[PDB]
Amino acid sequence: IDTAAKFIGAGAATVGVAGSGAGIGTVFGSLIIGYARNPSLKQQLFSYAILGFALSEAMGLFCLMVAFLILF
Amino acid sequence: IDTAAKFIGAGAATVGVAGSGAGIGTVFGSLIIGYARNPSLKQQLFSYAILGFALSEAMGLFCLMVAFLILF
Amino acid sequence: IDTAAKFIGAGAATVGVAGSGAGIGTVFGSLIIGYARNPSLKQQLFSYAILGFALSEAMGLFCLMVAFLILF
Amino acid sequence: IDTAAKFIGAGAATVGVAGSGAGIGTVFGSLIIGYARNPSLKQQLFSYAILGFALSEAMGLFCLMVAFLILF
Amino acid sequence: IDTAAKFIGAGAATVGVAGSGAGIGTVFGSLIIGYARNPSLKQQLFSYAILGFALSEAMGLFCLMVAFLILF
Amino acid sequence: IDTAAKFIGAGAATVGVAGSGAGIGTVFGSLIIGYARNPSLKQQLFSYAILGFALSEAMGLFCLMVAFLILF
Amino acid sequence: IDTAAKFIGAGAATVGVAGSGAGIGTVFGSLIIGYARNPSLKQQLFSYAILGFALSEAMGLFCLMVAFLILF
Amino acid sequence: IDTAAKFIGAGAATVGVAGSGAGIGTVFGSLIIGYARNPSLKQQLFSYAILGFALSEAMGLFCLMVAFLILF
Amino acid sequence: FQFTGIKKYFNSYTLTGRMNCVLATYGGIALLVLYFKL
Amino acid sequence: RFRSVISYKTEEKPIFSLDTVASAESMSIYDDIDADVLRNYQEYSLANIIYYSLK
Amino acid sequence: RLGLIPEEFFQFLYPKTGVTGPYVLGTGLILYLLSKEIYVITAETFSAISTIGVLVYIVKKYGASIGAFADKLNEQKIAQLEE
Amino acid sequence: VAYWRQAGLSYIRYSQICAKAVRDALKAEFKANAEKTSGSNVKIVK
Amino acid sequence: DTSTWFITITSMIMTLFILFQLKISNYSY
Amino acid sequence: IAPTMMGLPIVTLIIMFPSLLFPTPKRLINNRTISIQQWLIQLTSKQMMAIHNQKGQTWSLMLMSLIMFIGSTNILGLLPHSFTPTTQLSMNLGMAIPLWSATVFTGFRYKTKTSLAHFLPQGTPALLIPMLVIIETISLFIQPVALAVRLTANITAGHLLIHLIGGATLALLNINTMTAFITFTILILLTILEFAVALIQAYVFTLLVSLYLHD
Amino acid sequence: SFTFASPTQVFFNGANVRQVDVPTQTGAFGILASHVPTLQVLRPGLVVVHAEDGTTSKYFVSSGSVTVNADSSVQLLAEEAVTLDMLDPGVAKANLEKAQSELLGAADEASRAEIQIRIEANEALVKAL
Amino acid sequence: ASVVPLKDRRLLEVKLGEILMRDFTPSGIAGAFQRGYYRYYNKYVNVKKGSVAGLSMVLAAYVVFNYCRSYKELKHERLRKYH
Repeated sequence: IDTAAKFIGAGAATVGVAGSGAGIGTVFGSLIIGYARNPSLKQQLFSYAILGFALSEAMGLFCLMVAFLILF
Repeated sequence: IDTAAKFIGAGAATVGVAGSGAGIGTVFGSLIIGYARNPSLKQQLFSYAILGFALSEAMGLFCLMVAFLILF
Repeated sequence: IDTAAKFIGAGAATVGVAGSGAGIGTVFGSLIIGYARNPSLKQQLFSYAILGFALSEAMGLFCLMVAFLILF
Repeated sequence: IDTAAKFIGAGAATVGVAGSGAGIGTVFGSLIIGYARNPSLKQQLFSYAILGFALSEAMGLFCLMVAFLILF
Repeated sequence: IDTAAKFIGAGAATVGVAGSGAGIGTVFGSLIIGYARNPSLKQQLFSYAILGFALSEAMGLFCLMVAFLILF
Repeated sequence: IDTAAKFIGAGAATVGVAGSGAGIGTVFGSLIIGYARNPSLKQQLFSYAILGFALSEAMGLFCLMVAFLILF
Repeated sequence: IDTAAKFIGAGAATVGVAGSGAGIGTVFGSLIIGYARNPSLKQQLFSYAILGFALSEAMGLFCLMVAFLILF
Repeated sequence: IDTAAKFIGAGAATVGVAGSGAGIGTVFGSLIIGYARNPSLKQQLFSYAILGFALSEAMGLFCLMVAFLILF
Repeated sequence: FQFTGIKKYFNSYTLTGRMNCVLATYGGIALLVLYFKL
Repeated sequence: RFRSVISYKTEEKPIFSLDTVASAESMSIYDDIDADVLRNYQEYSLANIIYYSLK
Repeated sequence: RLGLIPEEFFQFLYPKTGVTGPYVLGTGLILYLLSKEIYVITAETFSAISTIGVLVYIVKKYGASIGAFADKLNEQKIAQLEE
Repeated sequence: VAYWRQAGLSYIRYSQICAKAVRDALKAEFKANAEKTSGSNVKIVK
Repeated sequence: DTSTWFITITSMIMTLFILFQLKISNYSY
Repeated sequence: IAPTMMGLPIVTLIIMFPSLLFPTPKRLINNRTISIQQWLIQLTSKQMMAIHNQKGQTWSLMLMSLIMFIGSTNILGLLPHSFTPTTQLSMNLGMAIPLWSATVFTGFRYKTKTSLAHFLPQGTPALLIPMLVIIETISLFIQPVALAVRLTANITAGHLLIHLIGGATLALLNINTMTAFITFTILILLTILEFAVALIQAYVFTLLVSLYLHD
Repeated sequence: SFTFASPTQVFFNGANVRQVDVPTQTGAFGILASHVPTLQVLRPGLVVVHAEDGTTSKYFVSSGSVTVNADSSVQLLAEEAVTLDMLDPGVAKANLEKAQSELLGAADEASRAEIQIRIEANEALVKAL
Repeated sequence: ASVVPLKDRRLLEVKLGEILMRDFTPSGIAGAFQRGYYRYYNKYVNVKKGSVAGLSMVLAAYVVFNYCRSYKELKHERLRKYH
């Protein structure tokens, strides 16, 4: 039953990565439109995209770590 | 009961793949609207669009793999 | 009791298509505005829209395939 | 127990149609800005808007079909 | 026991109808943008916004009808 | 167990508030971008945002009412 | 078991605040692009951005309050 | 049975992390298009982008505090 | 004598169109798997 | 400037050909100003005023 | 509408009293429909598609089909005729 | 910014090219008006 | 209700495809 | 509590029926009922042939038959007791696989090396190349199942919703105002259910896009 | 209040057409007698002027400026604006195909961009004609 | 046998939705289906536009055939005749 609880919690906890994926998609798409507007691509346009992608990945990884803690 | 929890956790875990679809739709629509302004599809525009699509799909399939590991 | 678990897991796995609907809505909505801005729809402006629909609906059908596998 | 599983699985599965509602809202909203930028309503501006509404409604009903199967 | 199942399903089902709330929000926001660009309330902008809101609320009320079927 | 089912259903039904928050954020953000786009904010522009809030948050309050009814 | 039901209901009701986060992110992003388009900074732009943030976070706080009420 | 409830409650409350990721992705993405529109990036543009990201992350961590509290 | 009406189209597009053998193989394998379940 | 068959006026008209001087408080109300679009518009306006002065 | 209905009712009453025709079969169709509803026809899921779909088709025919006939005759035929 | 702009082509050159394309698009019946509009009289002193 | 078997449903469609393409080949603009 | 039944009658007669709905006269002037069919065929053929503009336009004369057949079969299902052949997964499964296989094998018949090179989106980051390749090949293998399901599921769901709301109306012996409102909802849904033609357009257009991409 | 005129000919001066579509450099825009004030650079294309009365007008224009102020006064300035009838569709297709042929001839990036302007103008001309 | 069905189909086509085709074209123009939408015995079908009588007859025949097929599964409500 306790292992059953761990399984159901891990299944429920890992869904938080979906928002990270949506944010990553939004970040890359807004980078696309920004480069479309202005060609300063090698400038901080790519740096801000990397910054957003890294933070979204960090949030998803924190959700993954919560899921791991539930599993273990 | 443990297999029951494995089933329910696998069912709840694959929900995280939803964010991948929303992110991919967002990034591709943003590619559309960006190309609407700058006719430079054969450029870093489509490259970064593919990059974002790949990142979102990879996140979704990572969540799917977590769900499969829960199932098995 | 395993049949009940399969039922609830398939029900939960079905909800992972919401991201697919959000993505398809977003990509086609950006398609309409992209055509409105630039009347060159017959081009990549619509080809990439179709491609984004194809690559974004994949998550929803993947999640429903997982739901069917859980159910059966 | 099995009937309880049917009810809970259906209640979960029907929640996946919310993403399709968000998608139809997004595309029909983008319709209005496309029309505002270009007064060509009877054209592909509305044609592809209807196409996207149909596609997202398909993504939603093809989800709720699973709930219908679960209930019966 | 089945009454408990109906309660749980009604709790889960009604969320899908509320997810359509974001759809009408996007519709009204795009209406804001369109009216900001070309201010004409009697124009097809308001009609399109009403149609989009009606479709999103129809999706929500169809999910609510599924919830009622769960209740009855 | 009936009280337990009502508790879990009310907790599940409270998820619908998430759609209301996203819709309110979207409508207010589009109000912001419209005001930045044109100085006709004090005109029907602001009233449209007010109506969008009074509709999306109305749907959210409807979901909250459903949660309360399930709770009691 | 009633305490278990209250715990799981509170866990479920906690989801309804994610939409508040999405809404505040969207409204702040809007504020960003509006300030980018319009140099007007401390005018109705920023005040209405703060108003939208307050409204969305208040809806999320009410959802969390309902979660606490279920918890206690 | 309470310890069994701990894991499922923690998993259910972890879903709110997704909204924070979506919000941070949106705000950072708008910063990209904002900087694209106006090269005054290091100004209140980036300042308010950081503000919105911080507020979204604060909302997400506030949500996850519920999971950390219920788990212990 | 309806064959000659579309005889040119038949071998014109079935060079890859007439790969319904793959469909038949998939259907037969699925039926065998289900009969094993049956 | 031509005023009549017998009367003319030597008129001076300022030209704000610089992109930065084109942007002002009024350009906030004007939409889609950007930088390049306003620059091209200013160049075309310079051509137009040259043509009008020539006529 | 209502006035036309009274006129049609009076005309039917005049035919009903006598003949004025070769055994009008409309009453036969009505009686056959009544018998079918009584015994054979089952009123299950009828309002789902039997009524709704037929009503939509009726709206289409009494509506845009009048213009569709024009779009066929006065557009398709005359174009090739002129060619 | 486009393929022509930020690549060595002034917007005046863009206008000249599109105007010449429009003038060439005109038929020979209206070519006299296009020639009239076309101004090559001004030369350069340096 | 749920689709099973899948034997003769997928076989008549090829014949109907032949019939439809033969019929529409006669159609011309 | 009425169990939905997408039963299996003698399929051949039902499936062949839509073919008889389109007569093809051998006359210079048609019968003002085939004429509209001819005009619709030409109008749709122009849209389908606009994108291709290649030697693959020979496929268009069969894709027109495909779209006509799918539309006729799905539009006839809106009748009271009509059994949609496309409701069953069997025939749509037997349609999706052969046509996708035809597209990929036509791509592999001519310029085969470049056809397989379509997996490369002209470069893209090399650090994620294996991930992109596996993603795109899994999507390509998904495509036939996606094409079949995106037709079968919603074609069945339209009838399912019609049956559910109709049973609700029939069982609603309560206040007649609610019954009238639900009947209005039924008619609105059936008007929306007439958009199954848009599903035909989506299916055939996706097939055309795939064929054009691979040929 | 529509002010449409070429450097040589005048089309509309203060006309209450209330509806004008312009081929802008960034895309297409529609005037609705209340459109947000903005400055728009014209692109090779056609200006379809929609008067307040049901009748409309179609003029193919060269590059220029679309100046719509806060008021309804719109000063549309097109360098070479003519009606579609004065143009030749056959010469249009011939110029388009010749320009496509010569697109690769100009090795210079600026010169190839100029020929791209030429092909874009000819494509807009073909679509208009 | 099948020759008789083919002749019946040709006769139905000529009656509704109908060189030598000039006679067939005039027959279609006359529209015997348009005159009687419910055959000569009755007056007309409910739809009264578009000369769609023949298509309506075909669809009605298909509907009644499918109803005959589906009558096996469905069951009545009361043994007594319905109201």
